[PDB]
Amino acid sequence: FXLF
Amino acid sequence: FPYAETDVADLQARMTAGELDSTTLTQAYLQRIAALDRTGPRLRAVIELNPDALKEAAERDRERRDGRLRGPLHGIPLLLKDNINAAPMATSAGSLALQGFRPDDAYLVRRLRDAGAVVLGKTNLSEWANFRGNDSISGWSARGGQTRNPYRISHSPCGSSSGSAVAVAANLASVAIGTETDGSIVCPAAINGVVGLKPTVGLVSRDGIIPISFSQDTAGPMARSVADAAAVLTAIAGRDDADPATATMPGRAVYDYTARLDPQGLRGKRIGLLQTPLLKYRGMPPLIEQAATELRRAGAVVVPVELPNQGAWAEAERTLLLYEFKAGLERYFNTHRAPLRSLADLIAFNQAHSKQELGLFGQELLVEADATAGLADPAYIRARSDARRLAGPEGIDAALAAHQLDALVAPTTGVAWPIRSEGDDFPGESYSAAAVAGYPSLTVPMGQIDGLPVGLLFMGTAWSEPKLIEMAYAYEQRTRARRPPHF
Repeated sequence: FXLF
Repeated sequence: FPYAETDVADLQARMTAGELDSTTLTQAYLQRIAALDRTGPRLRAVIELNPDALKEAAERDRERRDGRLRGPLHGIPLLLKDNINAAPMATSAGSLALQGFRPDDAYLVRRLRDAGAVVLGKTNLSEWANFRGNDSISGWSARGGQTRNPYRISHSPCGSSSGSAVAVAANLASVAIGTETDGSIVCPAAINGVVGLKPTVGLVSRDGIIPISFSQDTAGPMARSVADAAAVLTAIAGRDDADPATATMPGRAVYDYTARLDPQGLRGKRIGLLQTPLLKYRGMPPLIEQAATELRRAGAVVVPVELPNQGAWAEAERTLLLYEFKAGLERYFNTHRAPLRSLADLIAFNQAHSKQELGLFGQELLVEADATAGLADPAYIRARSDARRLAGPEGIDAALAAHQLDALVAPTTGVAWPIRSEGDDFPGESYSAAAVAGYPSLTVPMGQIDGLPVGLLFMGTAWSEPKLIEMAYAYEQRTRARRPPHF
């Protein structure tokens, strides 16, 4: 906030 | 490789005809893992091998010889992302803090084993499913090192489900299981040229999985084909008392998703092509244009649409993830009696082992999460509600309703980027709405740009997995765009  | 690009149903048919057994298939994958993952291109997709893999395969073969088959997955070898509990292997989430932590099987793993699947081992992932620090590097963990994209080893495998996507793309196993909170299944799936399916939150139990968010988290299948993904979904879907989210499913039944593999699945369907900047990504126009054409020729109506509230949930999602991460991780540590019992303990451990854990990037997300006030905070409650509402009812659902659509489609993301000391070079996404809404999404290979895979994303409303599989399968069958990586 990406890709967790 | 004799089993390269071979579907689960085909492998099952071969074993059923007595032309192949589980031990042979299992040992074949293990030999390939040794040659491509640990050595050669050193993909580092597999973080730990299951010491009992051969024993399991041998038992499945004995059962078959005795006429006691468990189902479609009997004797099929698969891999599990390392945040999913699976004895007797450790479950570390890629961290050195949990190197010797070996909890019992997660609910979905118990279902897979009962279905007769053979667990080859665990796959690498961005440490803590990438919820650790700022400017993180996808596919990297202290325990597993750097997973690499098999299509170009200098480039990123994306993530958090990095190893699972790479293992499937490189034929290191028949299928794999990954987890997604926001892009972790579909992004690495697209980036590595395979199929990734993120189901509706509540379809598959999250029990026994190191979490991030109970509101958005879900495990999902990763495979080279939609048919293989559907076979895995059929095995792991189901209600579990340990996961309240699974009790919210309307009319749940013993559903066989492989029955939805309809080659005419696009006939009469209405699809909305999302209008995002991703359509203009370098080299994308020709690919998405051809995809729309294939969908139309298949019998579907394709109309350009814009997603209402696109990205409006950003702030709310950040808040809910930070609050839920602390609450969920600490509950997980206690439930499974991990060597660490608080987020504070983890932060302290990383500082004490800064050389091995914090050499590439920090742990700012862990630090911020530890400072959250808890799930009773009005701010969190409002954030949780706003995010779900903006992405679902007033987002995906509003778009579907506006043109009476069955699904929304768009390029999943851009292509893999070179792995560098700096953070990921994120090109963009079109899957976040589904992740935040807790709705299903599925990516299917659509082609390549300069040798790197690009995928087509399908998103639908809650519980529309049957419909999405039908459409994705129909698309896949007339395109067959997946091309294995060249080593």
